[PDB]
Amino acid sequence: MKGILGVKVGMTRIFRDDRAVPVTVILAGPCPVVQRRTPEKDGYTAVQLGFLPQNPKRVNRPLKGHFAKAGVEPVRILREIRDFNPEGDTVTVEIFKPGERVDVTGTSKGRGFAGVMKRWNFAGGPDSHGAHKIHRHPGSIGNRKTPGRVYKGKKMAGHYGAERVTVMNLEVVDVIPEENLLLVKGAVPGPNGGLVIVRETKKA
Amino acid sequence: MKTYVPKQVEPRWVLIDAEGKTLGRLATKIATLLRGKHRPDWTPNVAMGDFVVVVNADKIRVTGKKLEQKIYTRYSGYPGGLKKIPLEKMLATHPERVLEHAVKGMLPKGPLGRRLFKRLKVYAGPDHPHQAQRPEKLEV
Amino acid sequence: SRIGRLPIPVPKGVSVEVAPGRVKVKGPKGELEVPVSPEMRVVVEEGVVRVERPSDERRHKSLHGLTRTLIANAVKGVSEGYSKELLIKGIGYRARLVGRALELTVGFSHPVVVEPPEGITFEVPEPTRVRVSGIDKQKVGQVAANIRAIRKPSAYHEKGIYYAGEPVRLKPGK
Amino acid sequence: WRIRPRPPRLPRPRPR
Amino acid sequence: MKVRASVKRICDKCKVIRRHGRVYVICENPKHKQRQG
RNA sequence: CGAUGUCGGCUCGUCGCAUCCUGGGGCUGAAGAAGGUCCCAAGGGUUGGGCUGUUCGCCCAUUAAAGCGGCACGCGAGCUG
RNA sequence: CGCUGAAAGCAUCUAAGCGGGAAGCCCGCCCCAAGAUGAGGCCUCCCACGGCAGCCGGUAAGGACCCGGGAAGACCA
Ligand SMILES: [Mg+2]
Ligand SMILES: [Mg+2]
Ligand SMILES: [Mg+2]
Ligand SMILES: [Mg+2]
Ligand SMILES: [Mg+2]
Ligand SMILES: [Mg+2]
Ligand SMILES: [Mg+2]
Ligand SMILES: [Mg+2]
Ligand SMILES: [Mg+2]
Ligand SMILES: [Mg+2]
Ligand SMILES: [Mg+2]
Ligand SMILES: [Mg+2]
Ligand SMILES: [Mg+2]
Ligand SMILES: [Mg+2]
Ligand SMILES: [Mg+2]
Ligand SMILES: [Mg+2]
Ligand SMILES: [Mg+2]
Ligand SMILES: [Mg+2]
Ligand SMILES: [Mg+2]
Ligand SMILES: [Mg+2]
Ligand SMILES: [Mg+2]
Ligand SMILES: [Mg+2]
Ligand SMILES: [Mg+2]
Ligand SMILES: [Mg+2]
Ligand SMILES: [Mg+2]
Ligand SMILES: [Mg+2]
Ligand SMILES: [Mg+2]
Ligand SMILES: [Mg+2]
Ligand SMILES: [Mg+2]
Ligand SMILES: [Mg+2]
Ligand SMILES: [Mg+2]
Ligand SMILES: [Mg+2]
Ligand SMILES: [Mg+2]
Ligand SMILES: [Mg+2]
Ligand SMILES: [Mg+2]
Ligand SMILES: [Mg+2]
Ligand SMILES: [Mg+2]
Ligand SMILES: [Mg+2]
Ligand SMILES: [Mg+2]
Ligand SMILES: [Mg+2]
Ligand SMILES: [Mg+2]
Ligand SMILES: [Mg+2]
Ligand SMILES: [Mg+2]
Ligand SMILES: [Mg+2]
Ligand SMILES: [Mg+2]
Ligand SMILES: [Mg+2]
Ligand SMILES: [Mg+2]
Ligand SMILES: [Mg+2]
Ligand SMILES: [Mg+2]
Ligand SMILES: [Mg+2]
Ligand SMILES: [Mg+2]
Ligand SMILES: [Mg+2]
Ligand SMILES: [Mg+2]
Ligand SMILES: [Mg+2]
Ligand SMILES: [Mg+2]
Ligand SMILES: [Mg+2]
Ligand SMILES: [Mg+2]
Ligand SMILES: [Mg+2]
Ligand SMILES: [Mg+2]
Ligand SMILES: [Mg+2]
Ligand SMILES: [Mg+2]
Ligand SMILES: [Mg+2]
Ligand SMILES: [Mg+2]
Ligand SMILES: [Mg+2]
Ligand SMILES: [Mg+2]
Ligand SMILES: [Mg+2]
Ligand SMILES: [Mg+2]
Ligand SMILES: [Mg+2]
Ligand SMILES: [Mg+2]
Ligand SMILES: [Mg+2]
Ligand SMILES: [Mg+2]
Ligand SMILES: [Mg+2]
Ligand SMILES: [Mg+2]
Ligand SMILES: [Mg+2]
Ligand SMILES: [Mg+2]
Ligand SMILES: [Mg+2]
Ligand SMILES: [Mg+2]
Ligand SMILES: [Mg+2]
Ligand SMILES: [Mg+2]
Ligand SMILES: [Zn+2]
Repeated sequence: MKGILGVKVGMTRIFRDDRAVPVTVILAGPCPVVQRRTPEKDGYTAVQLGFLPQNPKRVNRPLKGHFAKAGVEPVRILREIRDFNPEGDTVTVEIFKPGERVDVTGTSKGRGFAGVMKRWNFAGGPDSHGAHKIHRHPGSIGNRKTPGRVYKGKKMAGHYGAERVTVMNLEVVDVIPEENLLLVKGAVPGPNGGLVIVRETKKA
Repeated sequence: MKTYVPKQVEPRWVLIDAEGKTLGRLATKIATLLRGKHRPDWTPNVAMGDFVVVVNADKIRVTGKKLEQKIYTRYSGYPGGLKKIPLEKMLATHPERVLEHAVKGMLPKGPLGRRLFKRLKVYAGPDHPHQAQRPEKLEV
Repeated sequence: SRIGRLPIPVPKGVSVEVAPGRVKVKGPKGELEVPVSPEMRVVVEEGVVRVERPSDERRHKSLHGLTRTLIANAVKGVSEGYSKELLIKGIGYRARLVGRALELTVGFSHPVVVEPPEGITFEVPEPTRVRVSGIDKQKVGQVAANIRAIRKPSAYHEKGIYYAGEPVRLKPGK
Repeated sequence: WRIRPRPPRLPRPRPR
Repeated sequence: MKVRASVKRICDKCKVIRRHGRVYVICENPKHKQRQG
């Protein structure tokens, strides 16, 4: 179960066998192994990774001493891939090759305080026939005296997006090792320049 | 004269090998021990009892077909969040909770009550980490 | 009119030593073990093994014949063995042996391969007679039921996999 | 479903 | 299988048994097969 | 009765199962296909129209199916009227 | 629906035991989560500061205020 840290860069389409395949491009590589989680000391099995070189100025003291014990220069992000122990001490895009199949995890685009129609695909009220100031309003939220209360988890308006989202079974279309590029046919969570994670798929 | 109430006493650590004992009958004596009613100077409003260390709570035993028919339950607060898991499945995954749940419902409700629950330390398996207090082993 | 008392003929050389709740039975064709109720008593006589019951209430009466016929079948297993035959009926139907496995061609679209567990060994004389052999009576009896189940004897035609000596009862069709 | 139609117990509220 | 609160023997080959705490009527004639409920 | 706003619709659902469909079964006057009927099962699904305020009902065209009920005949400090 | 099997010399899926068997239950998938007060774990950083399990200060590593902002956002974060 292999993973890699990366940044979403932007979408395009290419042509493969006279078919148009819309891809998103992810600057994945390279990710230096900064720490290894072993059952003896930690309990599970995982690898702490690193992304984006950082100003050794910007990196504070306790962080600095951490990076150093591993031999890594300061890097902007630490994230762990679970159940992963690569042979080397640095991960590149070349742990995927075209035809594979990935799960991609990012932070979705935040829609802030979203209405009930945007957030929950509700249908609001009529826009004529006497409908009165309720065109985007949810409707009834409960019953009457029995139960006399509102179900926990009731779909109401509130913040939507800027949450973790994982998309599954995405075809690895091509890998550009030199420029550390990973191609993936489909839609990846989040904005361009957003941090993402690319693991091997859970599906089969 | 007024009834004697005691100054804060040093509590006693106590060990039980819960193996092969009946669930509710051991559960009832662990409650008495936690409440410290075995003590001549019992005072109702303070934790004065014992610390009860238990091992092999997984090897507890129970009569009837209760293994397949004793159903513990949890309510999440959400629609449909009543979950029902029988005894055997509990022992398979979280066996200390069986005896733990039993002692609990035989303890009082209120502050002191659930503070007495904290003075119980149930362990599955043959061993316990509490060698430091050196708990006196009781055959109950 | 009672089986718990009828003593168990033990041929030579069968080794029927006794343990608390176990009765080990080593024979010429292998060994088996018998879980015996701890309330019953197994006894070893000269070439005979006998079982006594501790009381005459229902459960001790029920356990009795059982923990006899159980120890019985284990003596007849390790010595002369247990078999069970399966006849196959149906025009296209046939079964063959692929090394130590059994491949049935019983009119599906695939063919079905059965894997004989530890103890069971398959054997196919004709292309329409399968034989299950093993020292365990219950285990032989499972495998045979297992295999037969794949294509149970139909109702309307003489098609399916049949138990040895299975009555061929059918029902009219039109 | 109540087969026999049920008459209102209250008037439609009017200003008093 | 017929399910009913009146399990009865139907023919002379019908047999009444109790398996898994329930009354049955097994028989070679498959119609005669019964359970109580 | 010093007020517990009352049909139907919209919206949001949630539960029961005496199950419409989907799943698993026994019996069949079950050849196959397809039905009948009883048992298990509430996980999910259960369309769009014409008429009438209508719930209901008929009808059109589909459907895997076009389930029945509880929630103050759920839901007027949410809307309609 | 069975295997083996007595009570009950036969039979019996069961009384001892072992199978097979649902979109259903438990895992498994995605998401939240140690306020899980039972408050967990690991990696790294500071470290014995001055005075009459407490107080008063100056500091350490750090943090915060303030500012430029941001597919983050009502304010807060
Ligand atoms: Mg763009
Ligand atoms: Mg190409
Ligand atoms: Mg992320
Ligand atoms: Mg965002
Ligand atoms: Mg926004
Ligand atoms: Mg949106
Ligand atoms: Mg939406
Ligand atoms: Mg929409
Ligand atoms: Mg709408
Ligand atoms: Mg609209
Ligand atoms: Mg609409
Ligand atoms: Mg108006
Ligand atoms: Mg308006
Ligand atoms: Mg309004
Ligand atoms: Mg509303
Ligand atoms: Mg209430
Ligand atoms: Mg937010
Ligand atoms: Mg999501
Ligand atoms: Mg695909
Ligand atoms: Mg006390
Ligand atoms: Mg006490
Ligand atoms: Mg009370
Ligand atoms: Mg007024
Ligand atoms: Mg039936
Ligand atoms: Mg009748
Ligand atoms: Mg019979
Ligand atoms: Mg009134
Ligand atoms: Mg009033
Ligand atoms: Mg009033
Ligand atoms: Mg009022
Ligand atoms: Mg009405
Ligand atoms: Mg039912
Ligand atoms: Mg079906
Ligand atoms: Mg059905
Ligand atoms: Mg016909
Ligand atoms: Mg048919
Ligand atoms: Mg049927
Ligand atoms: Mg359902
Ligand atoms: Mg319609
Ligand atoms: Mg018209
Ligand atoms: Mg209409
Ligand atoms: Mg109408
Ligand atoms: Mg009508
Ligand atoms: Mg159909
Ligand atoms: Mg139809
Ligand atoms: Mg209803
Ligand atoms: Mg409803
Ligand atoms: Mg009512
Ligand atoms: Mg009402
Ligand atoms: Mg109403
Ligand atoms: Mg309301
Ligand atoms: Mg209303
Ligand atoms: Mg109103
Ligand atoms: Mg209304
Ligand atoms: Mg109201
Ligand atoms: Mg009101
Ligand atoms: Mg009007
Ligand atoms: Mg008007
Ligand atoms: Mg039979
Ligand atoms: Mg027999
Ligand atoms: Mg039999
Ligand atoms: Mg049994
Ligand atoms: Mg089983
Ligand atoms: Mg079988
Ligand atoms: Mg199974
Ligand atoms: Mg499926
Ligand atoms: Mg998380
Ligand atoms: Mg914490
Ligand atoms: Mg946490
Ligand atoms: Mg708690
Ligand atoms: Mg506390
Ligand atoms: Mg604590
Ligand atoms: Mg602690
Ligand atoms: Mg912590
Ligand atoms: Mg831990
Ligand atoms: Mg802000
Ligand atoms: Mg701002
Ligand atoms: Mg402000
Ligand atoms: Mg501020
Ligand atoms: Zn009959």
